[PDB]
Amino acid sequence: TEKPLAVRMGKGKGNVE
Amino acid sequence: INPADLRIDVYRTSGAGGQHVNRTESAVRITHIPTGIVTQCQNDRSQHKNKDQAMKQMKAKLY
Amino acid sequence: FAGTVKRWNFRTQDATHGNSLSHRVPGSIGQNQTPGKVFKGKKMAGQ
Amino acid sequence: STRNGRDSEA
Amino acid sequence: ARWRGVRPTVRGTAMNPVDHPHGGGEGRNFGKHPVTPWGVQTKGKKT
RNA sequence: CGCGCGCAACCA
RNA sequence: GAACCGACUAAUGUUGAAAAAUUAGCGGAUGACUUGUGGCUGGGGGUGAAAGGCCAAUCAACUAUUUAGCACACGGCGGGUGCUAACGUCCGUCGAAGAUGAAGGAACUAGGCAAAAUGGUGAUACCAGCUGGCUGCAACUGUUUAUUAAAAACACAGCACUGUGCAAACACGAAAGUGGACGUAUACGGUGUGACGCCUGCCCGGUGCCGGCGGUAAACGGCCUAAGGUAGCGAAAUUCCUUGUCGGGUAAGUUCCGACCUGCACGAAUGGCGUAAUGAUGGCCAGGCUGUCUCCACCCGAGACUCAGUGAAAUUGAACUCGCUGUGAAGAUGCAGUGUACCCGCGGCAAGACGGAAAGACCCCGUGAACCUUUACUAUAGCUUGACUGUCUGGUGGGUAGUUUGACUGGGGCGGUCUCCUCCUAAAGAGUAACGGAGGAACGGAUAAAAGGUACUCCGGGGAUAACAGGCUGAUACCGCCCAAGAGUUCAUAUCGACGGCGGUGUUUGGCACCUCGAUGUCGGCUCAUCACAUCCUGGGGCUGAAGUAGGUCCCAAGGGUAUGGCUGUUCGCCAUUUAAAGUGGUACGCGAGCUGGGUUUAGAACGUCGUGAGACAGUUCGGUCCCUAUCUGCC
Ligand SMILES: [Mg+2]
Ligand SMILES: [Mg+2]
Ligand SMILES: [Mg+2]
Ligand SMILES: [Mg+2]
Ligand SMILES: [Mg+2]
Ligand SMILES: [Mg+2]
Ligand SMILES: [Mg+2]
Ligand SMILES: [Mg+2]
Ligand SMILES: [Mg+2]
Ligand SMILES: [Mg+2]
Ligand SMILES: [Mg+2]
Ligand SMILES: [Mg+2]
Ligand SMILES: [Mg+2]
Ligand SMILES: [Mg+2]
Ligand SMILES: [Mg+2]
Ligand SMILES: [Mg+2]
Ligand SMILES: [Mg+2]
Ligand SMILES: [Mg+2]
Ligand SMILES: [Mg+2]
Ligand SMILES: [Mg+2]
Ligand SMILES: [Mg+2]
Ligand SMILES: [Mg+2]
Ligand SMILES: [Mg+2]
Ligand SMILES: [Mg+2]
Ligand SMILES: [Mg+2]
Ligand SMILES: [Mg+2]
Ligand SMILES: [Mg+2]
Ligand SMILES: [Mg+2]
Ligand SMILES: [Mg+2]
Ligand SMILES: [Mg+2]
Ligand SMILES: [Mg+2]
Ligand SMILES: [Mg+2]
Ligand SMILES: [Mg+2]
Ligand SMILES: [Mg+2]
Repeated sequence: TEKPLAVRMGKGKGNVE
Repeated sequence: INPADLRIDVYRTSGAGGQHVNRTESAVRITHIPTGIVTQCQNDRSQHKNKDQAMKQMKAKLY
Repeated sequence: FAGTVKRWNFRTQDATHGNSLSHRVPGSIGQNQTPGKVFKGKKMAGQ
Repeated sequence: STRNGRDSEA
Repeated sequence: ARWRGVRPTVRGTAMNPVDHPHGGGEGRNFGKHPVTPWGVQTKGKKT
């Protein structure tokens, strides 16, 4: 699981790979 | 497509309407060296999106 | 006592074009905070 | 997007 | 024909919103029904 | 890639 | 073209000679001129050829909490989130690398800014048009933001709609009354448009308005629907993509001109398209001219400098006021380590003293403030309706007023959320957070009753909280290296090298919010640089898929060197022509108490667009004040 690039810290957990 | 075949150049967006955009290297360009063809994108304000967009554009051009 | 343009062959700033009170001056002499000093043996006016 | 903010207590 | 007596006539839309009901806008805006400078409907409205 | 192909995508 | 009136450019001046001037130029100069004296108009008021202009240097007059300003911080261990990143955030618990050690003649520049030149009559001094070509916009002369905006903005003649029958409509007036107008529909008011020429298409469903369900768009508007954009025009003041494509122009042209039409998002009186003349109007090209520049040199005066007289000012915790590297509330004269340095002037320069000048204007915050806004709410003047000018009464009523417009939020906005239930997070009692992971059924209720805009803004605060730079971090980025499937005729490793792996750098885009909101000025250009080496050239090597020539690649090497132009504000890039090469980076993306101000980032204005509107737009377009006499360090 990774957060998308240039995205701030909050607003839920990222997406899986 | 092979990623080494082309290169990616980043630079500053024209018409820099503020202290942030004055500095940031959000504007992008891909040169596909053997074909010689060029594409660029400064539509977005994040560099990452821009790069992707211009890559797509490049691909389209190649096609 | 020679100025930078005579002594060190410094390029004069624009003789016109808005340039104010700054025609034959040495321009900048250093950087910013980092060195925070003028380096020794800087090319300046005198003799 | 976040759609998980809910929780009860006991 | 300013000799005749009549001074210049500033259009409401040219004015600021504080001056005339038509006044105000960035560029040329007029999303108002045409009224006198005292807010009375100008086209059609009888007396 | 947000919200409904459309809209939004901002302030320095 | 003088006086006079103005105020487009310029340099100076910016503790001035001046609380907006100076010299040089510049516009109008028989008029919509200018001026003297006196009078009138008064503050939500005037006045305004309209800029929110001007009205005496003054002018938009744990829990609960509409609650988050009981902010915690780090280290350990158990976690969530993040990248098993962060001096991050939210809970529980006590191999091998880095940055201080004359001739030329626009080649200038954003731009020929400034100069130079032209100059008279039919010219020796002073005096005294630069000219021409293409084009946008506005017809024109005028007016405008006194003091950063003179314009494409306003006005304008003209055109149209509409009201108005005279005790006129309308306006100022609690009223009388006055203006309109001593006028009377060929007149007057309001609204839009804006000379002139050719014109001005369709839609009445919506919101108005008019008539009594109809009508009306030169009403506000729009072009399966109310109708689907007509003529004209079209990458345009509008075209994002885009520096569109082609042509012209040029050695080279992001600009310009002509076409094309793919009109993101032209379009017909919030006029469309032409348009002679006019413009301190915008863009482009040419001739002339020139120190604009190549690249400055000399001279003449005024300061600067020395003496004599007088004699300020901002600033200032105290100073016995060095460099570096580190450290540190995270960029050090003061701390550690270290190097260097006799004491003291003067003339200079301006890199630092997050220098001085303004309790930041940007951002957020405040149950601040103002104005403006509208179909936000509540009123209300006025207008209108009736019942008995008055009282009551319905309607209408941003004309005017008082207000309103939530919080959470890895700054705010936008999106999402707000109450209750179940699970996990939760670390074997209970509890236990996050815009954590999964699911289900403004919820301690500010009022009975409430949207917005502000770049015209304002105040109080905040580095509690953003944009710049620093810091931590290194996902991304860049630079290596490992493995070797293959490509390379054959042959992995001359050159490449997939699928994967491991680093380094701080170097892009980021994350964080630690530094500063009692101001740390922002891109680019210029002037000055300085350091790194991951070296572009020159130097020395190895290997070569190295005959030579010429290369490719790798190692060593930072001593020196490392382009002028066209286009664009640009960095970048493209092109032209060079060059031995036209290095890549750090240095507050070096350098504004050194310069510029073209871009951006106020107030004017316009277009496209969105909004009913005020206004707004990481859309565009024209215009738009850059202060500081140096105490200390530093340096000459
Ligand atoms: Mg400086
Ligand atoms: Mg106006
Ligand atoms: Mg009003
Ligand atoms: Mg205004
Ligand atoms: Mg005044
Ligand atoms: Mg509290
Ligand atoms: Mg707390
Ligand atoms: Mg912390
Ligand atoms: Mg040049
Ligand atoms: Mg240019
Ligand atoms: Mg000139
Ligand atoms: Mg002259
Ligand atoms: Mg044009
Ligand atoms: Mg004036
Ligand atoms: Mg002014
Ligand atoms: Mg002016
Ligand atoms: Mg019409
Ligand atoms: Mg054209
Ligand atoms: Mg119309
Ligand atoms: Mg004129
Ligand atoms: Mg000469
Ligand atoms: Mg703090
Ligand atoms: Mg130091
Ligand atoms: Mg230090
Ligand atoms: Mg200061
Ligand atoms: Mg403050
Ligand atoms: Mg809030
Ligand atoms: Mg438990
Ligand atoms: Mg902070
Ligand atoms: Mg914190
Ligand atoms: Mg700066
Ligand atoms: Mg080396
Ligand atoms: Mg500017
Ligand atoms: Mg404006």
